[PDB]
Amino acid sequence: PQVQSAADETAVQLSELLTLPVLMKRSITAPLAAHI
Amino acid sequence: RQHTMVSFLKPVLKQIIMAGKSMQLLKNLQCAESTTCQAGARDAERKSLY
Amino acid sequence: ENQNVNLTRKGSILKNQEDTFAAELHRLKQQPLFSLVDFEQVVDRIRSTVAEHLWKLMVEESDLLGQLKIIKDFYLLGRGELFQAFIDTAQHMLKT
Repeated sequence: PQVQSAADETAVQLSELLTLPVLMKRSITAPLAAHI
Repeated sequence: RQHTMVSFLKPVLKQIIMAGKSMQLLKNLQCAESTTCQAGARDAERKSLY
Repeated sequence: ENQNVNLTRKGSILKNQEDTFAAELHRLKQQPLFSLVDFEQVVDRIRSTVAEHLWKLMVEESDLLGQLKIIKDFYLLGRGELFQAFIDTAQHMLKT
């Protein structure tokens, strides 16, 4: 979701709950770690 | 100076003083975390005396 | 975090409840007045959860009691008869 709709609000709920570095870490490393 | 009594509070000034002393004691007594800090009516949610 | 850097991927003590506390903090951010009581309550809940998981790991998973018993026996001379016999045997080496 992230930034891909308009009225949607959960798409940014993590972005308000989590900091951008921590959000990016959680979002990127989990699939990365799974594939590695 | 005896003049320091608040006339509007004067009828209740003694009770006020006793209550203030009691609250200062309770907050100043190392009370165990008393459950009577109910998470219910916050003092901020308590209507102020005003 | 420092232990999980070295420890295998054992999840957070609060695991999925971390986000719940994040939502509570977001509600606090949405609160028009800062209440120390609610903040302290949430902090204490998180603290208690983490402390309970740490205690469980230390006592059951990390056998804190065995280490304390070892320390008593050796550092605290808990095996007083053993350390007495050791002193009696090593005295000639350790008297110098």
